[PDB]
Amino acid sequence: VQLVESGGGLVQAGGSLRLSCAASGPTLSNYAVGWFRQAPGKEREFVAGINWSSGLRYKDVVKGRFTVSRDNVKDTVYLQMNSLKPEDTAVYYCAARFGGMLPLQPSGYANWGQGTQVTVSSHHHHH
Amino acid sequence: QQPRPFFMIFFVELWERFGYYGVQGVLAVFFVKQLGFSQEQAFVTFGAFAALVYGLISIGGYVGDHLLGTKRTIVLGALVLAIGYFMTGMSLLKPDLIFIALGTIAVGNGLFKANPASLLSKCYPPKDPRLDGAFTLFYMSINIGSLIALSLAPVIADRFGYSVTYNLCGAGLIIALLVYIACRGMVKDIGSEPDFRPMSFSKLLYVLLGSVVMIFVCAWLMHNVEVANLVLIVLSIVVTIIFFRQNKMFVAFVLMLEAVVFYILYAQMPTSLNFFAINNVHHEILGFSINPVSFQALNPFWVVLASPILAGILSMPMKFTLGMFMCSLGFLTAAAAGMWFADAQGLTSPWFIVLVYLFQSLGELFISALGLAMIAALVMGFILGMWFLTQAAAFLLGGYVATFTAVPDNITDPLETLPVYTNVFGKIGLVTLGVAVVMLLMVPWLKRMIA
Ligand SMILES: CCCCCCCCCCCCO[C@@H]1O[C@H](CO)[C@@H](O[C@H]2O[C@H](CO)[C@@H](O)[C@H](O)[C@H]2O)[C@H](O)[C@H]1O
Ligand SMILES: CCCCCCCCCCCC
Ligand SMILES: CCCCCCCCCC
Ligand SMILES: CCCCCCCC
Ligand SMILES: CCCCCC
Repeated sequence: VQLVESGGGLVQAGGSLRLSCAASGPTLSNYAVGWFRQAPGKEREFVAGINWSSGLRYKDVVKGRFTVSRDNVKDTVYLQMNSLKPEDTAVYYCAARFGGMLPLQPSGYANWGQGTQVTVSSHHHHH
Repeated sequence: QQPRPFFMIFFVELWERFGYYGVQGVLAVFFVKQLGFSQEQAFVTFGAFAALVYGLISIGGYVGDHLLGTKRTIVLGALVLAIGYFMTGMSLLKPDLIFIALGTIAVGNGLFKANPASLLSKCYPPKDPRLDGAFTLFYMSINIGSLIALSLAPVIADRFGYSVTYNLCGAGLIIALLVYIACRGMVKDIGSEPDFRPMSFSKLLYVLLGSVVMIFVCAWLMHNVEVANLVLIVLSIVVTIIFFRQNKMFVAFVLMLEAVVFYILYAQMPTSLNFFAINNVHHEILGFSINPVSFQALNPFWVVLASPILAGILSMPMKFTLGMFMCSLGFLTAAAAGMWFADAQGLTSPWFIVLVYLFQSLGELFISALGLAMIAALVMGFILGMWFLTQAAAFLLGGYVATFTAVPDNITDPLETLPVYTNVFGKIGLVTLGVAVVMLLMVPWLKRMIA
C-alpha cells in the first residue's frame, strides 16, 4: 500500500546504480512493479517493470542497459541500471499495480513511492 | 415479522455462504499465484470444483430427508465444511493436500446446501402469507454473506496470506454451527422425520463412509478434468433417458436447458471476468483504491439491492427469456467497453464493470432464483437432482469457455489482452442474444403447455 524507494545517488557516465523498491503492508508478490522516472520539466514516463509472474516490460531507450528483477523471498523489486548516461538523470519512482499488467501511464498504478534522485554526470577521468 | 427460527436459519446460512465465497473469490488467483497453474489450468480446475460443489446437492437432500434428518444433516454438513476450509488453510504447509481439501468442501457442500432451505419451509404454516417474503430474505441472506466474503477475502489474502483467509472461512462455519447450537431450541418441533427418532448409527456410518469415498473421487476428478468431462457426459445421457421414461416434463426440460446457458455465463464471474478486471480495468472507483478481485462482490451487491425492488414488482417462460436478454447485454456491454471506451494504455472505466455486473445480477434474479422455486412446483426429487446435474455440466463447460480468455504469464501489455477479452465477451453476448430470441419464440408454445 506504501512503497519505499532506495539506492539513488550520483554516478559518472557509464557507471551503475541499483534501485530497490520495498512495500510495507501487503505482500509485493501480488503486484506488478513499474519504475517510472521524471526528468526536469518532463512527464513521468515508464522505464521498466516486472509483473506478478516474472514477465518484463521495458522502455526502448533502456533495453540492454537496465534489468528489473524480483526477490520474492525478501519481497523486494530491483532496478539494476548499467551504462548510465547523463540523460538518465531523473527522480525515479516505483509503482505497484495488482496483477499481471504493466500499463505505460501513471494512472494505471495506485501505489507510489516518494522517489529517489538519480544523477549521472558526464564526468570522466583526466587524460 | 417472521418466526423466531427464521432469524436463526438466516444467520446460519449467511455464515456458511460467507465461508464458501471466501474461497470462490480467491480460488483462481490462488491456483495461478500460489500453485503456479496457467490461467487455462486454473479455469478448468475451477470449473470442475464448482461442478462438483453443485452436482452433489441431491445427496444432501436425500441424507436430510430420509437418513439422518434435516437438523442433524445441517450439523454434519457444517462440520465437514469447516474441516474442508481448515484443510485448505493447511494446504499452504502441505501443497499435496489441496485437491483433497477442495473435495472435502464440495462434499461438505453437497451435504449442507439443501437443508437450511428445507428447514425454513417447515417454519411456516403451509400457506402463511409471509413465505414469499421469507424466501426473499433467504436469498438476501445468501447474498449478504457473499457480499462480505467477495469484498474482504481478497484484501485479507493480500495482507495476511491464504492460510489466514481459509482459516477465517473455517471460522465462519464454526460460528454458523455455534449459532445453530445456541438456538437449537427454536426448531424443536421443526424437522424431517428422522430428526425425531433417535439417530441411526448404521446410516450415519454409511453416510460418513460414502462422504470420504466422494472426497477422494472429487479430488481425483479435479486433478483429471479430462475424464470428469467423460463422466459428466455419460451421466447426462443417462439422466435424460430416465427423465424421458418418467408434456409438462418437456417444459421443465427446455427451461433447464436454457438455464444451462445461464450457468455457463455465471461461471465467468470468478474466472474470465475476474481476470478481465485484473488486467484491463482501472483499480480505483470513486477515488478509492481496491483489489480488482473484490470486483466480484458487485454480483451479490446488485442482488442485495435489487431483490427488494424486484419482489414488489408473460409469467415463467417470459421471465426466463428476460433473464437471458439481460445476461446477453452484460457480455455485450463488456465487449463494448473494450472495443470503444478503453484508454490509450488499454484500461477501461470500472463503471463499465459495474454495469456488466448489474446486467448479470438481474439475469440471475429472473432465472436462477425464480426458476428454482416455480419450475419445481410446476413439475420431484429426480428433477432437482437433474437440475443440479445440468448445473454441474454447465460449470464444467463454463470453465472451458473461460479458457479462451486465458493470458500467458509473460504478457504485460493491456493492449494485448483487451482484444482477447473483447472478442470472447462479444461472441458470448451474441450467442446468448440468439439463445434469448429462440427462447422468446418458444414462449407462446411453452406457455400453452403450462395449461
Ligand atoms: C468494488 C468492490 C468494493 C471493494 C470493497 C473492499 C472492502 C474494503 C477493504 C477493507 C477496508 C479498506 O482496506 C484497504 O483499502 C485499500 C484502499 O482502499 C485497498 O487497496 C490496497 O489493498 C488491496 C488488497 O489488500 C490492493 O489490491 C490495493 O491495490 C491496495 O492499494 C484495499 O481495498 C484494502 O486493502
Ligand atoms: C449426538 C451423537 C453424536 C455421535 C458422534 C459419533 C461419531 C461416530 C464416529 C464413527 C467413525 C467412523
Ligand atoms: C490432514 C492430513 C494432512 C495430509 C497432508 C498430505 C501432505 C503430504 C505432502 C508430503
Ligand atoms: C444434532 C447433532 C447431530 C450429530 C451429527 C454429528 C455426526 C458426527
Ligand atoms: C451440451 C453441449 C456440449 C458441448 C460440447 C463441446
